[PDB]
Amino acid sequence: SLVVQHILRLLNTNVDGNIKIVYALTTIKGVGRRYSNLVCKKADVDLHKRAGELTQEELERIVQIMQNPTHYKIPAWFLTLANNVESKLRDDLERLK
Amino acid sequence: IPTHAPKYEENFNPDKKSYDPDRTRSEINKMKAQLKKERKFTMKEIRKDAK
Amino acid sequence: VKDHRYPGLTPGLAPVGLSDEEDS
Amino acid sequence: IKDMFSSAMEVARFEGAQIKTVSGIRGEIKRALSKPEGHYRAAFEDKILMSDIVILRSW
Amino acid sequence: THKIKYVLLNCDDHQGLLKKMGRDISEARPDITHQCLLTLLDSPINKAGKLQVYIQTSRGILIEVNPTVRIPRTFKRFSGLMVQLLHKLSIRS
Amino acid sequence: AVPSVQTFGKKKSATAVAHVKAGKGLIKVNGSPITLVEPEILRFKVYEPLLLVGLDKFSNIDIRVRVTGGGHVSQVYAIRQAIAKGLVAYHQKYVDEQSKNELKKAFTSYDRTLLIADSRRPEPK
Amino acid sequence: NDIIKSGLAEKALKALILQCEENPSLKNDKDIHIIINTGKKMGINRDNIPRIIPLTKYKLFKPRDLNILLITKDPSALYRETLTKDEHTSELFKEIISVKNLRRRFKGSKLTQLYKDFDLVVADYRVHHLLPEVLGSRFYHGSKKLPYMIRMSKEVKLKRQQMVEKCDPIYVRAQLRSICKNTSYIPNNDNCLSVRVGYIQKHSIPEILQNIQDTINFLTDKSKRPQGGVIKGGIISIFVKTSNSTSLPIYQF
Amino acid sequence: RTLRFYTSKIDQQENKRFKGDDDIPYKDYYQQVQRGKQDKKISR
RNA sequence: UGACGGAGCCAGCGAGUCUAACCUUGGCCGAGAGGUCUUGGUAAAAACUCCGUCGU
Repeated sequence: SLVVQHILRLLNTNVDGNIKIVYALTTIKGVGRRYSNLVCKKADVDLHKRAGELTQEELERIVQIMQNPTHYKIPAWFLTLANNVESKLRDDLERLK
Repeated sequence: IPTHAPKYEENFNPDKKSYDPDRTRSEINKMKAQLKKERKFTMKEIRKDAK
Repeated sequence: VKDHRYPGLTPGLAPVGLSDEEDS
Repeated sequence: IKDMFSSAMEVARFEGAQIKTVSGIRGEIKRALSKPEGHYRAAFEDKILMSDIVILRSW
Repeated sequence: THKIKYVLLNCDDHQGLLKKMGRDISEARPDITHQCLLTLLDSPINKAGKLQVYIQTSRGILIEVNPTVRIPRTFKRFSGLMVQLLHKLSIRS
Repeated sequence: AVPSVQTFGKKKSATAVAHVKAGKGLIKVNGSPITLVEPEILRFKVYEPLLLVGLDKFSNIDIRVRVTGGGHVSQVYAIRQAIAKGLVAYHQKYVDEQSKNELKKAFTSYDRTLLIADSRRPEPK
Repeated sequence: NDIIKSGLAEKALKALILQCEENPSLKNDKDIHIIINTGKKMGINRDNIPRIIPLTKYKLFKPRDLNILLITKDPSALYRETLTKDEHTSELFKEIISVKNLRRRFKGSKLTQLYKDFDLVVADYRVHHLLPEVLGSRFYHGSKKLPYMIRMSKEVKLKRQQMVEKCDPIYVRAQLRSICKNTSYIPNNDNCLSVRVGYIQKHSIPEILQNIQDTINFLTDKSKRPQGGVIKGGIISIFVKTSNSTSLPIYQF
Repeated sequence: RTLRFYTSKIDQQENKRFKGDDDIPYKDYYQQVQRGKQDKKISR
């Protein structure tokens, strides 16, 4: 009878727990699908996990990766005239007349 | 039910052009229209004179 | 290393050394 | 054609004008092109080459 | 609507003008339409989300009134909104 | 010489040339088996002759179809028309005329376009 | 090593770096180039194939620093799959594209966008000669983004035999590391030559001077032919400049 | 943290929209080289 | 009745020794005219079918 086994804040961004970790972190500005995938791989967090399931240490590691990319060797690539014109047109108009 | 208020401009004049948040944006948009009108008129006049 | 089809290969092919192969 | 005029306004003044090439192929200034300024369309009695130079005679 | 600025034609405010358009001033009353919308939208049934209102203008214009709207209570502000609605063809929150 | 016949099917710009000869039941379109014809959704369309008269008749012949021009649908219709016409012509030339009549009757009963070209020539009004 | 010892080289680099800071028009200039006046015509027709000059002492760049575009033979399924899976090359390339897809997807103004996004372009040697038609003029004048030839695998071609198609990720990564760290040059049938030697705000003046001497030694050494030893008959003069700054002399014969 | 923080939220929640008859809201070496290059051109 | 990527695959017109950019940084040669190289910026079959991902 005894068996013992929604929202998170990362980089000042709210991420839904129901979304997968990679596509949940994509919502963060400056984080793409490929970049989120690489960060998850570096963090050794299984990509199949939902954002809610993540443990505290895994979130801390992800924050460390994201804030400090170069230390973990993340690739770098991831990281008035109109008045003159109108006056000229007016002058041309006067010259025409 | 949630209750929202309608957004409308008092003394609305559809012929009058829409109010713009940025004065510089309106002023340049005011003037690009003037340049286009003047350019089209003079081009019509020079063509007719040439003909 | 030469390829008859593309004579351009033998000039301007990146030199490879032991340091390059070794992982960072 | 290009380099004959500086702006489309000038071309409109010369629209319909008679022009020719060095080879002697006669043509006409049909219309001024919107982009870039000064470029214009012309029609010639026969196909011209890129090496040819078009001339407008004026006094 | 008609320009004098554009004003919602009213039976009392604009009598001489409506005479010029030739329409009889007996049937120039948008306040009645204002009156019904107030009691309909403020009725508890609307607060229960079981009521939506449509308006068929005499000219033949059909207007959809979202249940969420909060029309102005004063008639003057009500008139200012309709001239916006007929010309812009929509009103946003 | 090996007995052989040639026929054409046409649909808009698509033209198919079918060569039908004595053989062992080898149907190919553009050098590949008929089962690989695309689009798959219309594949049974090009199967329609083979099924309507039965695969037994084809067991003694080889058919080679080459298709050029037009789009997918018109190419499919050209292929089926060419196959039907080729089978009928081969049975005419190198088999009894009774079977020719049965083949023509079956094809015309199912879909006359298998034999006669479907040409939507303009008609002013 | 006389060039490094000569003080003329140091002062010019100090003047060049300083005036780039001062002059707004040179604000976008980041690379340092040396202009070499060979005494005699080289006699080599410009093949647009970069020639790598090994810089022993210092490394100009690492692969992780630059946007790298890889252009592969059609089909790219084997190369894309193998490179993207292998850990060494999983994150090495910004984009992997085939010749046919590159021609179809990118045309006209899109070619300009491709030019800006990528810092380095590399391509299979088999498809290199096709790129000038595809990439357009912008890539192939100036030599800033000129594609580099790389070999996917160590397999070789033998006449009357078919090459086995394989992708060796460690070999590709090794080549790219060499390309980035080592500078490159393109022969032309005229005296003038331009070679990148340094990057402003990354390389100190002593490092750039060493790179120049490495460039001079490799280009003058007859033993390094055909890649090196192209500068026959000595060097009349050498200058230094950025893309938009003028030639400041550092050596004159 | 403290209980009192929860009490404030609980009281705030009860207190926590137009209602009734409310109306809508109203309203130098480099310079030397450059000169030297030019001086050659004019001299020629 | 989406976006991204990959794969497969189907036309008919059309062939004048004629088809085609701009603005810069500098080396060398040349009496000049100009020639060559170097350099940065700007401008410039599809539908269809199958597969994989996200998700309204």
